[PDB]
Amino acid sequence: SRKESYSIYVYKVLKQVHPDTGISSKAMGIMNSFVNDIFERIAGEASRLAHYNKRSTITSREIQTAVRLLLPGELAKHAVSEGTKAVTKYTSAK
Amino acid sequence: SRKESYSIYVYKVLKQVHPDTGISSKAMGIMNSFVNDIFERIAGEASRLAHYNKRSTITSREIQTAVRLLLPGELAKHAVSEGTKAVTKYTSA
Amino acid sequence: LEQMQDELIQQLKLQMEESAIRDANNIEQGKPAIFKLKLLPKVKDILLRANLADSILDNNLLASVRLWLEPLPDASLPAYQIQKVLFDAIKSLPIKTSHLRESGLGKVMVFYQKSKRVEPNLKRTAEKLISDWTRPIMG
Amino acid sequence: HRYRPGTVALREIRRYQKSTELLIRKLPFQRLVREIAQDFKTDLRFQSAAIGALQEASEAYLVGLFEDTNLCAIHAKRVTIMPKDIQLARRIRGERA
Amino acid sequence: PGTVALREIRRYQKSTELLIRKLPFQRLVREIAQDFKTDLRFQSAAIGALQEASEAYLVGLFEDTNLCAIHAKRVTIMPKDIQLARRIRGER
Amino acid sequence: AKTRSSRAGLQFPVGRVHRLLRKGNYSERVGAGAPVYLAAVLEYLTAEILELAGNAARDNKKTRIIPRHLQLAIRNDEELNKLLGRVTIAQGGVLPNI
Amino acid sequence: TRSSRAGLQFPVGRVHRLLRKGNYSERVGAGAPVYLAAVLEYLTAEILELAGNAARDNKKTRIIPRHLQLAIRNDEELNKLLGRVTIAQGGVLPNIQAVLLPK
Amino acid sequence: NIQGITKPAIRRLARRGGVKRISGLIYEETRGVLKVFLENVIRDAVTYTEHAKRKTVTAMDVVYALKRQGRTLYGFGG
DNA sequence: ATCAGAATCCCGGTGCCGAGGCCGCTCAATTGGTCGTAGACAGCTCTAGCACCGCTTAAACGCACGTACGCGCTGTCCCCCGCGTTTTAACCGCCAAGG
DNA sequence: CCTTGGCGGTTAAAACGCGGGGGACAGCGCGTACGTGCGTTTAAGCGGTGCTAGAGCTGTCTACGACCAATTGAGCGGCCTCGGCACCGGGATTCTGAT
Repeated sequence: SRKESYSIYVYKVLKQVHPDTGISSKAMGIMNSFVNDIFERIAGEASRLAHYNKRSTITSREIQTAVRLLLPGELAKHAVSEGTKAVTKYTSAK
Repeated sequence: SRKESYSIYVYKVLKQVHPDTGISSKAMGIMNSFVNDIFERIAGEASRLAHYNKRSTITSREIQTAVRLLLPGELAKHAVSEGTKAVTKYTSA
Repeated sequence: LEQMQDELIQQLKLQMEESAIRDANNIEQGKPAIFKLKLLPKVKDILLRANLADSILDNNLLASVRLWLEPLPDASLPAYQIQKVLFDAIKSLPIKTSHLRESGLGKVMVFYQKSKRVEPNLKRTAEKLISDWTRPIMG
Repeated sequence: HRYRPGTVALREIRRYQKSTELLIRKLPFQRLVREIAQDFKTDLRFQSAAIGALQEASEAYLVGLFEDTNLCAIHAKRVTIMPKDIQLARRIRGERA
Repeated sequence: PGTVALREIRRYQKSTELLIRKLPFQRLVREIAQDFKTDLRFQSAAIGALQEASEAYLVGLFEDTNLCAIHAKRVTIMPKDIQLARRIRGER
Repeated sequence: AKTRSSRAGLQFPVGRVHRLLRKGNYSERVGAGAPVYLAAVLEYLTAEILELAGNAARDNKKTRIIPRHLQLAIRNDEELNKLLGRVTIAQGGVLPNI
Repeated sequence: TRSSRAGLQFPVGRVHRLLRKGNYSERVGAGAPVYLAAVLEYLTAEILELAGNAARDNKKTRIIPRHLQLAIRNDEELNKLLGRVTIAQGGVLPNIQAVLLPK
Repeated sequence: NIQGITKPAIRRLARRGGVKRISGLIYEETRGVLKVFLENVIRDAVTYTEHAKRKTVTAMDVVYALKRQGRTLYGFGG
């Protein structure tokens, strides 16, 4: 049973922010559940927005405005900054 | 533009239930909002079940168990009975 | 406790399917079917454990059981040990209509009942099991 | 000797807001769950993780409810929580009609 | 003292008409909307829906406040009852 | 019986519900009796609500149903109010409760 | 890989496949999964930063659920975001009311 | 089996909730509230299990039933 | 205020078992190319939203006045806390009476 | 002599009785803040007319994403070993209530 998770990515992020810190398995499970939850919230908001605006496509505009709707002010601002930065860096190259 | 609403169907149901009663326009707006809301709830829960069980089809079982989850006891029992009766008679016919 | 049993039973299912494929290829390559015999002891030990029956039914291992019971395209029946062990396991577990629908073992059971190369004792057991499984449908 | 009533109470409060271990015994909760479940469908199993999750959720719910009850009791200028406090908290939450 | 208040309670519970004046409410809504994007237009039904939601919300909040005030063995609602109600509701 | 509503003895539109279920992005496939079942449930629920709304409008000696009577019907029914506890009704007022 | 092109560590292909197989829209643009992966990576980085701080505060080198609960309930924005979730083995914050304290 | 929730356990739960003094009827009140909560949650979980046709209620059934109520739980496979 | 003495934090040495790292592989993401349409863009209509102005009058308001209710203080007691004693029921060993 | 069914053990919170203190609750008294009434100012509301931004619609045209197909490496599973931490007894604080 080759079932997917986010454990390795969470571990990589942890070592990127905190090098000398580990994580238990139960906390890795909780972080995976957290990631899945936030994904589900954002995708549901994006879907509802797309259906409101009569569009067949989920683009980065829907994702950005769902982020704005969901997260609080400073958190949403930083997240939008990060997302825009990443999108421009990915688009500038190829 | 032809806008879609459940107004004529609510008139039909009302005359079936109360032949000598009428509905205001605002009460019909409320009823339309209610019908749309219930449809949205049921379809979303059916989709959630289908994804939970790795299914790509909404069959009457998913709708039945959605009604079981959403409605309270007696309401669920009567609505399940009504739906099964209607589905049985539509299949038979 | 029980999530772990489901994972182990799924691993057993994968091993059984792989062994069946390997034995079919070996027969197609002119070699006897040995992998099923090799896996038979572990499958027997797992099936004899009663408390794992619920997890077996939750993983639908009866599909792989039917796959093993399905005669190979060379019109050669499986080894008598495999048939006997699988029949004993089928008797030992509470098979309901839903499980049969998931697995579709009734077709293979009817084939075993109708066939004549099958052992007469297995024929009688197949008739008994088919009657028992038809019992709940009619009442 | 003897402590003032409420000193061991505060010691216990400090001790239990520090730990995270489940405060209900496992077998009684399992028996209660099976007793309740037996009224909807006979011969059900539960996974051990299903009982563990239920116990975690039930204790978290009860602790939040006890916090609201404590808030209500302090609002009434008292220290002892009472059934009317629980009923008021559950009504204000929107749980009892 | 306390009879005309009950009569007014009865009167206002028999009715459905909105209690906040419509134009002051419109001005308040525009003033609040002036922060998020300059020079916005509003549908009339938007302001009507906002007023209905606001009055329903406030009536529910006053119900909870009355419950708390009665709990404290009082009859007068005080700001700490509102604060307790918003705390228990989970409001920030 | 041409319309699918007639073949099921319903008043709600089976075809429109089918179109909305398909052109709504809910699942890859849709059954044949799911629209029928859902239309039956919706019609039953609307009849349930309209009965009590008619009762309330007849208790107020009124021939037309207004939002007040819908509010009364919902907030007076234990099961409907539990279903619709987080729903605001426009011009519905409140329940006399002293 | 598409994660490298965007300078990311989270997967772009996996997220695109999950959006594709989740019955969300008829088609999915190419800038949505990158943006969403960036948001998720930012949020997990914030969570893990505060949880590592909380675990060092307790002088531990490995994050347990208790530190996640403390980091969540101690940050105003996160605690508002995760307002309805309960964390198994997370406990509660130490909080004793003013009037209950002894005299 | 509802008497298995003893008085000390309710006392412990109230102490972790910061409660200093406890009435005598709080125990029965809490037992009733817990019974109602568990009844609803297990009913939803068994509904899910009936849809799945499984011989066990799984942890997924409980997690989805809590997500249904709004009591999202992390750390059990969600 | 001072004190003994219950509770607690603390220190350190000892075990362990789970986190972390590392090999093998397979499947899914990535590259390549092909098509069809969803949506961007422009241009056009005309509704309704803003804007103002005049006139009316019920509502708001400022104010006065009084009392009832909230809050502080006293008293009573009784029922929780803190504590020791007794209990119990999961599962066990040694035992007596009849075949 | 043996199998048979039976009575007495041990044991870890929990069940229980108890003292007694302090806290819930009741009563009382008073002062002010809120309700009630009245005369006065305000602007909401009602109605009217005007102007036009912008929303809703339509038609075009293309780049973007869906789809196949081939390909390879990242991420999975297995499995390994070390140290972070749990546990305990000793040492040492530090609060509690009593004096």
